[PDB]
Amino acid sequence: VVPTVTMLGVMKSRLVGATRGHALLKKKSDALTVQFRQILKNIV
Amino acid sequence: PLFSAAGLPHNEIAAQICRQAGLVKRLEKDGEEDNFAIVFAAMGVNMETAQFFKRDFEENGSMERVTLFLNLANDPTIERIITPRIALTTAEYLAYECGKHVLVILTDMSSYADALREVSAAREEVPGRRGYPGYMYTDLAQIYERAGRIEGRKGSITQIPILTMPNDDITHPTPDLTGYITEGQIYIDRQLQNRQIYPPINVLPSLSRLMKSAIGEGMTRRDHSDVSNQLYANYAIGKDVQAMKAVVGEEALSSEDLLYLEFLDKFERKFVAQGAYDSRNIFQSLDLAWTLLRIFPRELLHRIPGKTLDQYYSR
Amino acid sequence: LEVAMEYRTVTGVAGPLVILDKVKGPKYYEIVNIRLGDGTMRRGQVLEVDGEKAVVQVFEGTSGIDNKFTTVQFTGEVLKTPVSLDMLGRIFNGSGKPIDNGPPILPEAYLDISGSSINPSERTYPEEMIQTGISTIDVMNSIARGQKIPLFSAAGLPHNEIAAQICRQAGLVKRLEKDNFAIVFAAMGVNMETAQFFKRDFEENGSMERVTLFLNLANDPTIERIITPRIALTTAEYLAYECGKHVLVILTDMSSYADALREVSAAREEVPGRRGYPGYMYTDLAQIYERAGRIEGRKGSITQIPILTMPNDDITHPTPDLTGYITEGQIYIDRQLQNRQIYPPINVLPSLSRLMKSAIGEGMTRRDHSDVSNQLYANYAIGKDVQAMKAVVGEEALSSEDLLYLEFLDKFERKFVAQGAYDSRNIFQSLDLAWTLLRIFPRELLHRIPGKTLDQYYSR
Amino acid sequence: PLFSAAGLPHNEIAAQICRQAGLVKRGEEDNFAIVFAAMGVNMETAQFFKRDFEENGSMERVTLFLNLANDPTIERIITPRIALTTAEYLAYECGKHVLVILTDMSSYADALREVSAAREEVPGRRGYPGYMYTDLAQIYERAGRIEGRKGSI
Amino acid sequence: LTLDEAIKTTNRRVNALENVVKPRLENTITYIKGELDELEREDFFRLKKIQGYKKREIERQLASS
Amino acid sequence: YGYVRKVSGPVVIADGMNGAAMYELVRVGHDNLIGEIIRLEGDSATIQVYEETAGLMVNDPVLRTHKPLSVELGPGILGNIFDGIQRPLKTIAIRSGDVYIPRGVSVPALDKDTLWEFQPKKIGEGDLLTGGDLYATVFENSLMQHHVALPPDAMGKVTYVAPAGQYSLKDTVLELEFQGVKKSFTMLQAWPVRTPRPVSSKLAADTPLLTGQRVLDALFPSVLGGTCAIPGAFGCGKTVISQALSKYSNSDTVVYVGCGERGNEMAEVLMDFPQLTMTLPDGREESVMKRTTLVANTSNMPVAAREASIYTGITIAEYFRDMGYNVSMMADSTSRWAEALREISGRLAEMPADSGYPAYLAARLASFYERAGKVKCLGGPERTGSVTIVGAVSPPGGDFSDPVTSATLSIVQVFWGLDKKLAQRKHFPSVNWLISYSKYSTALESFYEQFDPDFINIRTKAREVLQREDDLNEIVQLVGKDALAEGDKITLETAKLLREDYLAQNAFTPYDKFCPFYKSVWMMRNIIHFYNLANQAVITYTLIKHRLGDLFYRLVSQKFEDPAEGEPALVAKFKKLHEDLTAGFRALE
Amino acid sequence: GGDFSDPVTSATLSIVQVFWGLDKKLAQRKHFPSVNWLISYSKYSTALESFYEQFDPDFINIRTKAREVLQREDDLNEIVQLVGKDALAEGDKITLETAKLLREDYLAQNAFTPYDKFCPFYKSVWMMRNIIHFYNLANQAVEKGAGMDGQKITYTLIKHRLGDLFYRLVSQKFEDPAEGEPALVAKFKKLHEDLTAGFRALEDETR
Repeated sequence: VVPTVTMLGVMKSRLVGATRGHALLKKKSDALTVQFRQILKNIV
Repeated sequence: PLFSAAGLPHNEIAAQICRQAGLVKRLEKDGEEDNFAIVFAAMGVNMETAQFFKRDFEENGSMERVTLFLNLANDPTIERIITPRIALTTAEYLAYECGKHVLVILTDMSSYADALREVSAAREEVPGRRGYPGYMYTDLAQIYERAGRIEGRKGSITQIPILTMPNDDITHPTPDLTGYITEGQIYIDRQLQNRQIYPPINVLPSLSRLMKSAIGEGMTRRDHSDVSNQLYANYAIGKDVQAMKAVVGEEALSSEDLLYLEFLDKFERKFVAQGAYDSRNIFQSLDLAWTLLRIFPRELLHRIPGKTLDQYYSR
Repeated sequence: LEVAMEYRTVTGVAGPLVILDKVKGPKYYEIVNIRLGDGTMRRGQVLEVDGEKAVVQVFEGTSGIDNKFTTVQFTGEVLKTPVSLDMLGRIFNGSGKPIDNGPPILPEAYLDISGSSINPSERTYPEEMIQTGISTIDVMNSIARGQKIPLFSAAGLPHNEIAAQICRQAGLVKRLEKDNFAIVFAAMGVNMETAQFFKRDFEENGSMERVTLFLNLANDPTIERIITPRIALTTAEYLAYECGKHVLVILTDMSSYADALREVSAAREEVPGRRGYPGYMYTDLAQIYERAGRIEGRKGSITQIPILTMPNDDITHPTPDLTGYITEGQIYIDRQLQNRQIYPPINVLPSLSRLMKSAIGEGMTRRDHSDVSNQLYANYAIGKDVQAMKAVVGEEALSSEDLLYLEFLDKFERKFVAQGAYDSRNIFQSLDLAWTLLRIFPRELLHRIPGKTLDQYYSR
Repeated sequence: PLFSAAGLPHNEIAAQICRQAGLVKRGEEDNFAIVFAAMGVNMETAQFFKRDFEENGSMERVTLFLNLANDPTIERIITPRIALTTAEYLAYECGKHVLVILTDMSSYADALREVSAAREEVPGRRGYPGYMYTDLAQIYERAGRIEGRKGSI
Repeated sequence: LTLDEAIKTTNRRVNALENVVKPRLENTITYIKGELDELEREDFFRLKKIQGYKKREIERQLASS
Repeated sequence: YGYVRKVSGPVVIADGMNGAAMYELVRVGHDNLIGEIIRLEGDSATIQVYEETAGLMVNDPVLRTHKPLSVELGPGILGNIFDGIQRPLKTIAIRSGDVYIPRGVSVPALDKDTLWEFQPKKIGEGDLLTGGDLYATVFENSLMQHHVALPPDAMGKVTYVAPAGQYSLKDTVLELEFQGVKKSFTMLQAWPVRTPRPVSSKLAADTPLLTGQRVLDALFPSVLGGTCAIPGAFGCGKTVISQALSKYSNSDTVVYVGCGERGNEMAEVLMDFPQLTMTLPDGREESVMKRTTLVANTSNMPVAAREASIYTGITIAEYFRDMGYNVSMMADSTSRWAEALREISGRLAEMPADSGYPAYLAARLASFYERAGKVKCLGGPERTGSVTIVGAVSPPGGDFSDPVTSATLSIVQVFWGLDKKLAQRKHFPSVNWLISYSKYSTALESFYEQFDPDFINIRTKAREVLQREDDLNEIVQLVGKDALAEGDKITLETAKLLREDYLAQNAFTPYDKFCPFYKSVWMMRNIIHFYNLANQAVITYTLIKHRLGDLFYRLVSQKFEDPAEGEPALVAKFKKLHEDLTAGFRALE
Repeated sequence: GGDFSDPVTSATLSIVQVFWGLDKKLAQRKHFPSVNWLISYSKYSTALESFYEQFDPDFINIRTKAREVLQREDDLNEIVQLVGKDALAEGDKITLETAKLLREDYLAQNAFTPYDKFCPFYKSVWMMRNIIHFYNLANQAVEKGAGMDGQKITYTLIKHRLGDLFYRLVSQKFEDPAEGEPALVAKFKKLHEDLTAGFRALEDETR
């Protein structure tokens, strides 16, 4: 991409948003894994 | 000004415009004065491009009309800072003092910014952005503001100065100043060329300040503004939808998302693409645009007013 | 006993500078008065001198100056600001000339600005808290007499409203522990409209016997904007260490001060420094800040809360990133909180004080200060995390504790942070509000609270 | 060259190569003589190099051009020049093949940058001098075999 | 199935997207500061050199008179 | 003689100085402003003056000094407080009475009128002496005896020796003649900060820096005369490690050097040192100031003094090492020093390099750091000292990519790596075992094996356990502790016990304030040997956990042992618990 | 096309009191007034307190509620960009519906037609009050939870069985100013009364 101060700001914002989304998705995956473990224990 | 990057067919589309430009009023328009008497000024052009333009003008039967001022790359650099001025003076004399509509194609304005840079550096002056002279804006204004109809005379001057971004950007000082001064911006995108569409004109970055004046019920279909403003919105929103689906998967898309993606596909393929020798009548173009629009239901057509919808949503 | 010669040898004018020809024995930072041909008067400062030459930077611009009718009458001085104990309770211009429709200051001393530095052997660790009335400051980001805590803001954010609230409500916490508190208020390069705001606030405050509003507008000459914070710091230093009085200083928009220094440096043909700002800007800001601190031999102190504008709403800008090292804290104003219509938009969780532990204690303030601060911090974080989770988990699967944290977050945002513009709050009732919010959780749930404190206060 | 970031054992690898250096043998007089340039090395590394070279017993055929970080920054630029000139004399003008070694070429780059910044020359990428390519050529572009002589660098 | 999809998305974001963006940010920082800032000082330094040369030439010409 | 001609801010041009030398300090103006010469163009000079130049007058006198930036060494150097440019802050404050530092103070670095007890060696009045010879020693105070070394670059046959008695620095304690000309030497030695101190031979470091903290002593040891690096920005770990070095480190002296940090932070630290007190191994109680020297230059101080503070401190440390003492320097903030250097470079308009720092930043940092090391003394009698630098770093936001951080990591042998995450998790040592390293372990292995041949193997096993700790961490993260085998569970439990019992210290507690190397070695043995003895038995992990449950509590108790009982009693208690743990491990198998 | 780091932009924002920051993204989407409501600001909001109070003593609260709605929508746009509207609850869904209605009805204006050529203050404040009242009533209804479902079920109930009010709200922009204030005010008061009839009639049968 073309380098510019505005481009640097946009890239930094995109990185921050990606980090936040990754944290949210990790939390969701952990909750789903906990539920799956509970379901597996119930089935057993 | 047609904004382009190295390798894109800006010269080809310029030649197509030169061959196809004509009046539109009620589709009625000898017209020797109506003949655009094109004045072509090439600065820093590879000899192949000059030969191409020469042959195209000769073949199109306009050799008795067009005029060429050439400053090839091997030709001395300084003459590139005089050639466009000569061309504009000749256009002014041919239009204002002779009553001929005149069209001008300045080629590679970056090859003029380079001459400005060389002259400024050779004088040890204070540099500006990227080392360009601080007064590049004044020179570009002087070279662009010499076009426009004049009240006292029947002539006119309409120029299409094509431009080459250095690294395919816009923040570069020359395209930036040109955008500041000029009343328009046609964008040719590398993405479209990579997808092999002959006119790679990206319709979303595009802009014409005087668009609202040229169109109208007196010379165009009454729905022209609505049609344009809707296609633009759907294309922009559909592009956002495609960007979202690139990460959420094609399955996560909704029915409206699928409609937008189909609209994008048919817009980029059937609509934007056109023959290298085939024109399109403005009414035919509006018919094609309406065919593209009618993919969506009447509810989704928020920009188009119901009055124009009733006369056009069915056809 | 020496009458300074009035040279009339102007031999060059360019921009704000005028170059004298044959001045005999100048001084580097001398101050000079100019009588133009029309008779009008301008005051200018002397920049770099050379052989019989002296480049003068002229206030109020240089229009109308001619090389055959303009006299440049020297003084032989270095801008000794007039200082006195009666300087309090009056509004002053950028250069010190009173604009409160009052008389000029009758001075008890002529202190040279840019005073000499404190001996680091003679400094002493800051102690005791300084009540500001804003709950977000005095609870989670406590302030101690002697700190140098920036208030990072951005264009559009209501920095000046917080400045006015601090100027009015500031007081000493030690009221219940058992009036020597003065607020030198400096404003550099304010807008034309906020000048009326400052004049109104300092003309109806109700405690005028405390504040001294050094005011420097935007359209005032730049060199006035450089000198204004230095004048304010000199007056504060006098009232603190030469009069034994606790002093608070609020410097408004020191980014404008940095821009002013940039403007002055360029006029001297100096090469610009990193990112445009001069390299000596670090030294200049250190010189402005380090004048604070507590002196062992004196009972007074200086506490700075400089308000800095961070351009582009990021900290990577040279001025905030540079002032981060010198100071020991950061109280950010968050744009989203302003959008959320919380009047003090202080982002408490990002904000911190590097030495907030000194303010918290037993003798000063209250015993439970640190406990409630940590509990509020942790609970806010948890509430933010729970809200983020509820944005994606549908909120049906949230446990009871998740709902408790959600409601606590809502209450903290809408009842604690959102203090009114005039709702002065003592630290004791602020902590009472904190306990009101805290007591929602079970006594066993507040893990971060030590024993013998829950039993004391959780019973309400 | 050897590309190896800081802290990696590249110094140990260089020492092992120099001590174990030899022809394919598929002769001792023309055997590998090693010119060991050392641009900007630490004192501990210098003592390590000296002890390791003295231990392998190949001191009889190895030359050390040591230049510590304490030495002047400009004097580091001429160390590779001297090492390569001695290598040229040993190989082309005497016959024996030379295995030239220069450690911490980044130190030489830093020395070039410091010298160029001192004289305020036109800067290339990352503030390095605009002629760094030519200088690195004049250092590197000497290895090879000359037709009329049996040496090799 | 849902956990597999979520884990795939999370792993892709952690490995591909963030590690794609961060080099881009570093390259953008290097292009601006490493080149534009360096050029600006060099341009101004050459200008100051030109001014110094002009002053020296003027002084020498005056002295020669 | 010499008058100013052009005063453009800090830069000053003075005419009539044809004999001036580059980098020679000079006194400018009546106010005696101090500045260094930069360019000697023409018969004129060029001076950058450190303090503010406002108010200078054209044709004000300029007085040469015929010496570069130098420090006056000798008796009285210990204990006091000095600025960046070697200005005694305490005596300046006493003399001027007020608090502010006067603009143009002229107080000498050490009081030349105070009396110190002097006594020569057994040298004769007509003997031969050379540079670096120890001809006398002085009791500057109790338990910090100060040797008086004849200055280098001075030699000749003895002519006069001052008999023992009470004397001051102004007295001519020594006079000698090399040639027919004779020179008389006082007790004061001046030495430029930039020029290092002459050495006889750079020895190989062969003795660890016992800091009193187990994590630094055993996991990542540092050797006397070795560089060290600390990423200190928060958590007070830098203050903690500095206090540990001052109180318990083997060094006979400490020279703190603070440059360009927060003024109140330096106030806090300079008020903390006098409060710090250390007990003697002989049972005496002393004050750390009696062996501590402090060079603190806050942000308000001139930038040139901030840059020169580091060199002043390292020269002081070298002078201390000249009599064979082991001394440790502590650069408070190298990042602040680099920022000061950047500001100076911007003043000089030097061509910017990577991230804006001047191109010589790495070279100058390396030159400074290269002065550390165990060195044989100059001149007789034979003795050997050491200078070790524990200079910290303050990376921006913790990103170890700034040129200062990169150069420091490239030069420094041992990096200890304080982590804010551990501080958040309430870790007193705060040393991140995952990033710290000790490149000097290979050289220290000789002493490590001489003390205990099994100690190095124990350290290797502990490193392997730490490496497997993160492996077990993601193992528990992805599937949980259930999938861990009995041996894997034992390894994880032992790693957790090591982290929470020995790898962590308690500092504030009297029993764990100081950790002797003996106690550290016995704790490491009692941990690693028990770990193995439990490991080869793989027995059900749960069954082993129940049998060793009392032992796990006992291991925490073994750490809780005080050093008051003496090293053998604590060692025997650690051994007895280890023997009982071993007996349980083998008999129950 | 250039960020606020531009020296001219920074200098202006250091002095200018009101920033009508137009965003190019809105211009692409052909939103013609194009003011970005996240980055714009007006430091005059405090001095205008008297005029707002005398014109309509409840405009400040509805304006703050509209600002909060816009900010909340812009905040959870990122979350939707990751997960999607599947996890959106009743409050989030109604907030986004109101935000979309505000964006396309209130914040847009054609200015080439008598509908949006010139909007007087009374018409604008009436649109704002209508939209905010609808949002508040819908939130209260979905919070009631009557009929054992409430929530998003009640949201669908009001978007389907009560959508005529929604259409009239989104078409309220077309109230011709030429009809005069006494007519448009009556029309908007009637629409407000009809909206109050909803979310009460919808609560009559407990959803």
